[PDB]
Amino acid sequence: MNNNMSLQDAEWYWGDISREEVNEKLRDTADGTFLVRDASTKMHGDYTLTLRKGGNNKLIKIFHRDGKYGFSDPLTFSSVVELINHYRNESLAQYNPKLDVKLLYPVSKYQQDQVVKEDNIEAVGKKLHEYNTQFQEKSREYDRLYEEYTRTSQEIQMKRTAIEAFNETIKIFEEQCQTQERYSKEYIEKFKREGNEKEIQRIMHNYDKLKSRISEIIDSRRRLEEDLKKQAAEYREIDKRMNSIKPDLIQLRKTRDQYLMWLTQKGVRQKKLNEWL
Amino acid sequence: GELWGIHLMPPRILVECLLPNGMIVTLECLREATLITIKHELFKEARKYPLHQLLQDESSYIFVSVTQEAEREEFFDETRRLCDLRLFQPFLKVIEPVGNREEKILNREIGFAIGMPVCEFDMVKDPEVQDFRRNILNVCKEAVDLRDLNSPHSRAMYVYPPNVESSPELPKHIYNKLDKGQIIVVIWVIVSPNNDKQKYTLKINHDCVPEQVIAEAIRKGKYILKVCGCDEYFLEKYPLSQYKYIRSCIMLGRMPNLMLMAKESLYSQLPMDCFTMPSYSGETSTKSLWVINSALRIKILCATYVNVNIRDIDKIYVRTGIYHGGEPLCDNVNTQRVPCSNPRWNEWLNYDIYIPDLPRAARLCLSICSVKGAKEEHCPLAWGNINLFDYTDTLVSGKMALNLWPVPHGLEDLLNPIGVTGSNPNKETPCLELEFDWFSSVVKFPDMSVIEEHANWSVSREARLARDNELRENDKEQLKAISTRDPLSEITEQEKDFLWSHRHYCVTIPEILPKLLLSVKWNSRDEVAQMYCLVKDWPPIKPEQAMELLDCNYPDPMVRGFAVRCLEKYLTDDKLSQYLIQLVQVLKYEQYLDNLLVRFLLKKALTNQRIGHFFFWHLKSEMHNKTVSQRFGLLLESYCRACGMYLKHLNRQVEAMEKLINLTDILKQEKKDETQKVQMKFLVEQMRRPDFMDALQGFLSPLNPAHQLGNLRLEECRIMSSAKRPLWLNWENPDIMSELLFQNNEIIFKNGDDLRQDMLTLQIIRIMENIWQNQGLDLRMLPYGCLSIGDCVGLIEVVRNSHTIMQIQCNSHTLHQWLKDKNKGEIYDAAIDLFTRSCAGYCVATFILGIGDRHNSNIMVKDDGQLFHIDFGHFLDHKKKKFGYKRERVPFVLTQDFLIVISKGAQECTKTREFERFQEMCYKAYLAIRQHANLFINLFSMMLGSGMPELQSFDDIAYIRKTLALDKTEQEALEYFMKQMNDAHHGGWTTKM
Ligand SMILES: Oc1cc(NCc2ccc(F)cc2)cc(-c2nc(N3CCOCC3)c3sccc3n2)c1
Repeated sequence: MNNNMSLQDAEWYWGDISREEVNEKLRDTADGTFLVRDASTKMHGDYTLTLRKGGNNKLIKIFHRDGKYGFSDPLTFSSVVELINHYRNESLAQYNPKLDVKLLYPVSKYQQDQVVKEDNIEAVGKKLHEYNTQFQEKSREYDRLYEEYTRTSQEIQMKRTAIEAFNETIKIFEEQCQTQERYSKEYIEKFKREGNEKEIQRIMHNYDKLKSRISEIIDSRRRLEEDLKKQAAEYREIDKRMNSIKPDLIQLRKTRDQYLMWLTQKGVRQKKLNEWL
Repeated sequence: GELWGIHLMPPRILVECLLPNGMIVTLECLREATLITIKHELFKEARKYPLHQLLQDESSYIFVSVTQEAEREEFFDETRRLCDLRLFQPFLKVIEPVGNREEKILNREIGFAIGMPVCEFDMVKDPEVQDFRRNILNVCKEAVDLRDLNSPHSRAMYVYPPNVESSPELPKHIYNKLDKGQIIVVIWVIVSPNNDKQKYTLKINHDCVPEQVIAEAIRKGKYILKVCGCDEYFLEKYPLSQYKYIRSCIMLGRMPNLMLMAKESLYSQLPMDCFTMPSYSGETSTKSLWVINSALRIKILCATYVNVNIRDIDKIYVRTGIYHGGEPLCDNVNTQRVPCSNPRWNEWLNYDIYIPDLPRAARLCLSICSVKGAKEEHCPLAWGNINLFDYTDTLVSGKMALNLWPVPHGLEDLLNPIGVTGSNPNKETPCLELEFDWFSSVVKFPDMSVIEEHANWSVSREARLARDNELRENDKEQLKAISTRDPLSEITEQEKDFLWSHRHYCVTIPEILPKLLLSVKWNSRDEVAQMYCLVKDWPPIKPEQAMELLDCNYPDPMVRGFAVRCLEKYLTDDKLSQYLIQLVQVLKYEQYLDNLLVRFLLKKALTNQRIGHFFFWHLKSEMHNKTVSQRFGLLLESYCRACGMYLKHLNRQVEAMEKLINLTDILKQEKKDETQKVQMKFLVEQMRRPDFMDALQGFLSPLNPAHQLGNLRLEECRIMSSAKRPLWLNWENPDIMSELLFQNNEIIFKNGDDLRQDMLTLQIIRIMENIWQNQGLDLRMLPYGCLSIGDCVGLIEVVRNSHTIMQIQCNSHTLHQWLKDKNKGEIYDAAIDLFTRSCAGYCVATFILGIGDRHNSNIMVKDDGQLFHIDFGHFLDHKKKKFGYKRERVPFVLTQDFLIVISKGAQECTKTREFERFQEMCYKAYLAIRQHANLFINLFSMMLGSGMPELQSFDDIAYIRKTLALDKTEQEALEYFMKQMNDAHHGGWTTKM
């Protein structure tokens, strides 16, 4: 029943898919997660067993010679199904002590068949068009939020420097008050005597004009801090909106990929796929 | 803008002048006025206000104010007008100057070049940054002593280096264009102040030395040959054909025009620059790493906040992992799942790895991830990476806070191990608190002598071993078969065990090193210690192969150190300039600021001004990016301090681009609803002004520093049709022999769009061309100049006499009719030959790279017949997503319009001799790039950390593997290529039948 099953009908056999297509399916998957594909037509060997171990993909070539399969000479297995199902029930420590792990979780080519239960091709072809439009809607929605996210991040950084630029200006304008307060005390005290109030009238007018400008510059820096808190809240708000769309973008992509993967089977014509997409 | 909130202040404005007596004098200014003009008007009016007697004369004081970047800049250069000061607000404080005046002017000029103040580096606490600044000056002084050794010839070699090819040998088809191996060359000589020109036509061998060319010219020590048009000299004693100008003239079929000029005249013109060293130039218990008998464990304390909507997200958690480059050294460990309201954990995460088995380049990669019939989507919120060992080989210990970065656009991976290490400088940011173990005060990684000691001990327990057993023929063939695999073709576990088993025999085939390194258990000090010894005395390999070992999958210091020493020995300044884009981006993968690669690049940048020019601009373009601002800024500070007189030339370029940024910002923001005509009036009015005329005239082109940009042809300058407002600019060539090469230099400035993708695509096209010319195929590509200089800011070279397809068409035969008129006479055959050869290279090049779909506006044709492409907006089929195709599309589909031109007006254009001859050129060209597939994969792998959406992961680079068909046989790859052209052409592309 198990070992008498054909290699085509086996769930873990994927045929002539690329190593990239294997990397996609085994990305962020548990240990012992595996599948089988055809070997590279450049290289020796018939099939390639890719399995997870320590968060890494482990490529193991399955060779053939005179009705027997295996990883190295001597080739002891009757078929590839016998080789896999053996290491589904037993560790690969037998072959190599390095990778002590079993073939626990087969990545099925009937995985999409579980999700897309609808049999008809035209019905599934219509849902692909619907799922793709929902995906493209949220994709354009995400791009518009990211355009704001960058523009907001830039303007915050422009403001953040301008706050420090205001503070240096205020230090210089307060140093100017120290420059006045230092050299004015000696000259005003010499001129408070001798009855020359005309001198103090001009100096104290100039001192008030300096303090008037300090009040305005401190107000401008105070007003900028409100725009910073306002625009920083927008950055946080936009980042919340994007992080809500992020998981929807993954699921809408992954679901649509499975609907596309289902129509890759049963030889659906490329012309029909592009019209739906 | 030149003032905060504004762009330019219209002349009539008030400025608050702050005097040292205490007074605050308001003053009416103009926008044009200089400092000594304003200081005359200030101290004129100063006598009215009180406390005048204690004020000194104007000459003793100097103006001071706050700049746009919050720096207290002192304006020593008083000729600088008010709008060029870059003030924050209109105020000016006068004081008596102090300190080293020569240092303060240099520091502001370096600060203007970098795009941030030098004082910001002084306020950095991190000792790695201050050690870099001090220690990198060793390279700077070593660089200037190299170029001042054989003075003043070596002085001239720095400023005007010989722009030459790598190999002096010509290809056969290049040599056959010459008359019996001789080129006809003209040497011009200026007569006098009267400015009349007289030519001396020569006929000499292609392999002559510039000295021998001067010896022949005197018939028709003292003199040197300059290229007419450019500021490019043939100083070094290379063969004449080896220079790029002369090599181009042979292919183009033009007369090479040289200028006889005195060696004493150029040597006197050189600066004789200076390099001043700047002003910044209980006992610990040290335990060894391999003594610690403990597994690695890291406590995640808490995360301060994260921008999550409590309603939409189910849970959040902290994903972590120990990584050696891209490869995880052990299983990735997660924290417990907690609510979004209170991010707090406090748990020791146990990693299955022994602390001694941690390799030297081991890194803690981590992120905060959100979670959403028992199904759930995981998404990264923020990410951050920490080097487990610091720059002084010390293991991290105790508490530390890591401010996490925003996730890049398109990255769906939970961790980002490819990205930069270190905390985010922005602290208003998600901050993950974590705690490492504390065993002693300092835990060090062992020395090389200790590693050799363990390496000999390791192999002793395993069962002179290189020559003990004999290497069989079956094994010797397998080592060659494994080396032929491309970088991303993953080696199998049988091959890993085989490569390691025969690690001592692998030295005989030294190009297998990257395969051998992937076979090493990097989570095992036994195997790493043994590899370290092999790497130490490994045979050196060709530079193009060594560039593989500088990507993100080879983070080990010894492996990288080997790779850099291969470049020091065998990388020519031609090929360094060729691959400079990728080598600069590789610095992002480096763990530490100080490394062997940055010292190599900085030395070559300071001993070659052509390399130093682009080295500055490739770094300066990414200074906005806070992931690399500090690294690239510190590196630019090293260059700008030591590059000498070229800093003054770079500031004129930097100031020119910033003014072009200011105007285009106004057009995009303020003049958004105005018509293009009214915008042109505004543009011309602002460009007419004297501050713009001084800045945008008399400076070197950033696309090529040999090109001098003279006066603006301001009437012929235009704004382009795009929404981003590109400027079609036009400069005079101020060189005295301009008409022989080119009179006007046209550059398209651009502020809205990203040109890194076109810059890369055009670099690859240049390399693709260079492979074909060396191999024998004369396929003339046109990799026009394109340089990115900022955040979506770049320049594009204008090709003269170039027209789009839609211009010629607006009937299938119209394109062939136009080309026949422009090349009427007996030169028709050369035009069709050039068109057909150009079509072939671009048909193959676009298919491999997978550029955006070619329409009639994207395709362009020249008068001579050379077809070429423009606007490589995206590549590697980046729009495979946003859609669901696994198919490899054909961008440049040759329609009836193009096939008629190849076939020379035949009805059955697809069934002629010319089309079959055209087909064979594409096949030879396709297989030529397939044989050099490693080079391109390596070049793309070095760009993964750049930040381009098109190159984020190895999944994106794998498109060129599918189009080149590297997993398949050479013959299967050719049959694949034939089928892809057939599907796109709907049967028109004839099968091998
Ligand atoms: O490397 C590139 C990228 C992009 N894309 C951006 C763009 C989009 C719309 C637009 F109108 C102008 C530029 C455009 C060009 C590009 N180059 C041009 N060239 C002029 C001839 O010499 C080569 C460069 C022209 S002539 C009319 C348009 C145009 N666009 C080159």
